[PDB]
Amino acid sequence: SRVALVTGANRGIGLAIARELCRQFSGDVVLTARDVARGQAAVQQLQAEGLSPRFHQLDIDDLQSIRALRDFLRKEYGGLNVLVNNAAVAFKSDDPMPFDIKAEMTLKTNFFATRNMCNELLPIMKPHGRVVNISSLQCLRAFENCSEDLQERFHSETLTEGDLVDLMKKFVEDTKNEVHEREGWPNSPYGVSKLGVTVLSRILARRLDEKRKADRILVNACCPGPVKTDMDGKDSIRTVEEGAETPVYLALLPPDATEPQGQLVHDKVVQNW
Ligand SMILES: NC(=O)c1ccc[n+]([C@@H]2O[C@H](COP(=O)([O-])OP(=O)(O)OC[C@H]3O[C@@H](n4cnc5c(N)ncnc54)[C@H](OP(=O)(O)O)[C@@H]3O)[C@@H](O)[C@H]2O)c1
Repeated sequence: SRVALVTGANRGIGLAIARELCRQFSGDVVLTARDVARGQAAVQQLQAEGLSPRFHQLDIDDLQSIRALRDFLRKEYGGLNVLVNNAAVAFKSDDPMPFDIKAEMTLKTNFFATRNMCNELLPIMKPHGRVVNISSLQCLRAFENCSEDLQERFHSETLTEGDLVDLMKKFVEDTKNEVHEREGWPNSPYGVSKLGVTVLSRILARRLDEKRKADRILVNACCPGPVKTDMDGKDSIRTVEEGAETPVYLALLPPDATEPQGQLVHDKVVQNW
């Protein structure tokens, strides 16, 4: 009857979150991935541990994919109890691309797709459900690197979803027109995308409080914390599993909790910016 779901869950922190929900969540866990071969291999890996996740395909950049997942969840469970929006991209210099494309493709997944996930799936969230949007502490650095005018816009409690969408869209356009510095933006498309995820989280919490406060749904943004690099350049496995701690905490907040709501959370603590 109850069901939790994780996006981008075939490797990294998303896989660690899917594992921990299998251990800690009272209900089914749906591991999702855009690459079905990768997703099913991850499911088999957790099965080899003795766990029982379910699989569903999900590419958050594909609206038909989001809606197929939505339909599956309504049919099988009558909705959703826990949503962890973990899927993200960050393009390094080994993936050479012009800056305006880097900006466009980073915001496409991290912000616009995450937003589409929230809008398609929030209506099917059950009472006392939780939404966890994986952001990054880089979003703070990005905020600090905005002009004062932009900071005031992102910081304001009255900012609407539409205002936010338009600002994110503006970043991308400004990069296409080669004016993003003049316009007060920082240089990190990843940081800007995560700022968007953070602010979207505040907005979705206001919206839930407005339209359905008695459902007691909690939406928070989450920084899984600095991860540490190993000798071979990879994220060390322990710190990757440690990275699941705050997301899982936020996913499993007891039914009576009224806080954190719409907050940015790192190591179980609210980040004030
Ligand atoms: N690791 C860190 O140092 C760190 C620190 C702070 C915050 N974070 C955040 O924590 C989250 C997980 O990070 P990670 O380091 O574990 O990431 P990762 O190892 O790079 O894996 C990202 C996951 O997201 C998936 N993904 C990318 N685009 C997708 C799409 N369009 N649809 C569905 N899935 C998609 C990937 O699928 P494929 O395998 O098919 O690529 C993969 O499963 C991210 O939100 C990241 O921004 C990470």
